[PDB]
Amino acid sequence: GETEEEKRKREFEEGGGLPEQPLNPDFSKLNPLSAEIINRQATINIGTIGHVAHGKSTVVRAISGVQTVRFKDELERNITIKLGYANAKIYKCQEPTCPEPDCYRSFKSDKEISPKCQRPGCPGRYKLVRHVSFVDCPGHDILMSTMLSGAAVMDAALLLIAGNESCPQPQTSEHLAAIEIMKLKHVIILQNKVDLMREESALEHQKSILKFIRGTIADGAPIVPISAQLKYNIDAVNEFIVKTIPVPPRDFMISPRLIVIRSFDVNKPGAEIEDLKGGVAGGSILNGVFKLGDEIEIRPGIVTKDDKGKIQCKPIFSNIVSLFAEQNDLKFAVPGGLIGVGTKVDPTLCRADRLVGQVVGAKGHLPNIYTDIEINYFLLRRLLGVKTDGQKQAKVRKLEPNEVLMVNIGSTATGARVVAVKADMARLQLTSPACTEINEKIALSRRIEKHWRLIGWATIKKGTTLEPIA
Amino acid sequence: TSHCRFYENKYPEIDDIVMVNVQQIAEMGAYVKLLEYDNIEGMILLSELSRRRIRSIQKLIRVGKNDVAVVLRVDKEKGYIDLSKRRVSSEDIIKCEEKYQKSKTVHSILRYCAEKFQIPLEELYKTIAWPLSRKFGHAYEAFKLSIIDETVWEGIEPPSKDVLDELKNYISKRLTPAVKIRADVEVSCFSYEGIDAIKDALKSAEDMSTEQMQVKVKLVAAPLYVLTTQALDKQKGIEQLESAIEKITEVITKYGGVCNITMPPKA
RNA sequence: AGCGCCGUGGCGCAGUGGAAGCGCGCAGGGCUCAUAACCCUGAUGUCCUCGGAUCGAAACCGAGCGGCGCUACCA
Ligand SMILES: Nc1nc2c(ncn2[C@@H]2O[C@H](COP(=O)(O)OP(=O)(O)CP(=O)(O)O)[C@@H](O)[C@H]2O)c(=O)[nH]1
Ligand SMILES: [Mg+2]
Repeated sequence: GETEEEKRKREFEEGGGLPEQPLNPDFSKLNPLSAEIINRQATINIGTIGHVAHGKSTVVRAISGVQTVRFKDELERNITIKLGYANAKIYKCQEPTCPEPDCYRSFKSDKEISPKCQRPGCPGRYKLVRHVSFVDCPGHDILMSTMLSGAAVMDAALLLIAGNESCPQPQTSEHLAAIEIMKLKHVIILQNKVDLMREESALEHQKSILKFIRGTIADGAPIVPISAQLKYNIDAVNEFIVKTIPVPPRDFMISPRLIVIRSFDVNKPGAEIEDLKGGVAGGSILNGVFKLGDEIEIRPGIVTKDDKGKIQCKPIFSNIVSLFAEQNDLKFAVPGGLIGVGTKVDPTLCRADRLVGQVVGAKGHLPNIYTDIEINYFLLRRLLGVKTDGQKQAKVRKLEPNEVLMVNIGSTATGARVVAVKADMARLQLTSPACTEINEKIALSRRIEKHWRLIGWATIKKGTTLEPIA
Repeated sequence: TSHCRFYENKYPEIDDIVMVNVQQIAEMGAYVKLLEYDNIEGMILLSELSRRRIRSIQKLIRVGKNDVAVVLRVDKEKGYIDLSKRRVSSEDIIKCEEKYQKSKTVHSILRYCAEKFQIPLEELYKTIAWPLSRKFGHAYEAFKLSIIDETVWEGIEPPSKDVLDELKNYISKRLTPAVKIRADVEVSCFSYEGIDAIKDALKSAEDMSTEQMQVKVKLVAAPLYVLTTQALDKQKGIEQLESAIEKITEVITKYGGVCNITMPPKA
């Protein structure tokens, strides 16, 4: 006669709960899968790529259980501009007797260390191998900077293909090539529709998907039949994530940095402002451990235009108040994931798509803002995303001086003008400020068929610096 | 016992605009009662009834309802009225509609007063309503200032003081309006520290709230902060909220940020 | 989540501080040899819940039901 909530409570108590992180742990010995780290933070960022109207948030929800908002009335149904997120934990059964394929089970972040095994007949307990964060990416042809920024964030890929539709989906190929651009090679192919399609169509679609990916950079990509609503073949997904995808080399030997993609103003309506919260910027830490209590500044920050037309860049110093990750406020931040940094940054600064694609650095470093950048660029032979009805997919043209091109340096979305075009090198003038940290793998897109279309890749080799104003 | 007309003299005047309750229609129109002056009747004539052609006689009259009216020649011997409905200007109808409702409310209150005191309305209007209409031009404005300022009854001789007490109670209960003056201030800051500045601004804006007027800047968004005030005299909320805006500016100009006004204080 | 807006007689509008509203609908009747036009009368309301002052409240207000416009997804 025990209520379900008290049952979940005794499960949480028996599972060990969620222990608080130590205030100052020895950071030399902390590996990304330590109990102090992995029980309360995701360490690998997995992103879903696919064509529109195929279902990516639903798949992650079936994996994890955390919903991806889907806000803004009009965007409740069609497409979402900003990235959708969900927390997932990979729990593996410790009992060897139960079959390996169903040992894996993906749970919400609200779960404990050692939850009971839900298979009928198994008293054993699960072990949390790793927490994984899910950076969902828009899969539409208009929103192109967002998916490139998400790819700059994410570390593992899940490609989504429909079964009953046409095999050579161009949006998926564009996404796959975009991931190929930035030194990311772990992609898992996931067939969304398996219930509504036949047995021989299954082999036909398998063969088509195999034939598509033969000459691209990724060669050994696994394929898995999944279903977003039937809630099946989820354990094998976690198995593939565990086995195929390792942790890229990332430690604390590197200087701290941040890359903010989403802005969040914490201003609860109706309640008195005497009890208010700060401004939260959603940023990935690709390098450097962060802790409660720091001085940090965004480099481009305030972008003002004077009476003479010159652009003045005021970096925005801010004292971080908290580092929200997973479910609980943490004391140390584990790099290699999106954490919500809540700081004293003015709430209006975090309201709209203002902190979208912007680099941030802790005090003790000086990232450099650039206004004219020298890039080295390489192109593909054909455009990706165009549906020519049976004729020679649009061939890529060579660049022209004084044209606007969307030059996505990591997460930044910049419309640059071209100054000089060489065979491999070019110079870009940016009215929207951009910053340089080390190399910053860049993506390039242009405009022919209205909406932006990817063309190739670029890497910064030089630039013209603008000193931040104190 | 309803009697005792609204304005100075019992009979209508030259080119005055009134309103009529209609009851009866014989041949040439309707000789029907007034409820702007005493309770006398008047001729509404068909050639001077409606703008359009008189196609129907039953529809446009609406026995037992309120209608516009103008008197041409007042029979100041016996109590007859020659009255019109067509020649009232389109802007004139609505301004008389006011005057008429203006007159009605004072009677509605003093009716209750008489019926509870069983004093005929004539004495009450003699003692109270007429001096008020003389002093302030309208007994309604006199009642409104009575709500605000007590000295309106000074110089007046009520037939009894309990009349004043119950009239004041009924006017504070029924003629009660505190208009909500509201404004919105846009925080356009991009600066270093903004939430601490906002908390300081809210405290400095809320400590200024008086006993009678309390100002609470409520939150509905990050840039847009909402300023709500209950102006008791419809003229103090403006200065309160202007002081609030000046204090917001004093806050914002030095931390590093900038704010702008979207809507100033409006009733 | 909050700020402004609202509450049919079937519908859209109107007064709402004195008790059931207009016009369009529907029914019936009149005019015409006959129809539409025109002219009369109707039969339809818990004018959204709980309450209040008041001889009075759909109406004036408040502790809420429902849906819009707005800020807008507010970790
Ligand atoms: N029959 C079937 N329908 C599915 C499956 N997966 C998703 N859908 C449907 O796809 C529709 C779109 O869902 P949604 O996840 O919001 O699309 P989206 O991926 O966010 C749009 P974009 O790809 O551009 O980001 C849903 O109605 C869902 O029922 C599936 O496996 N089978
Ligand atoms: Mg989405």
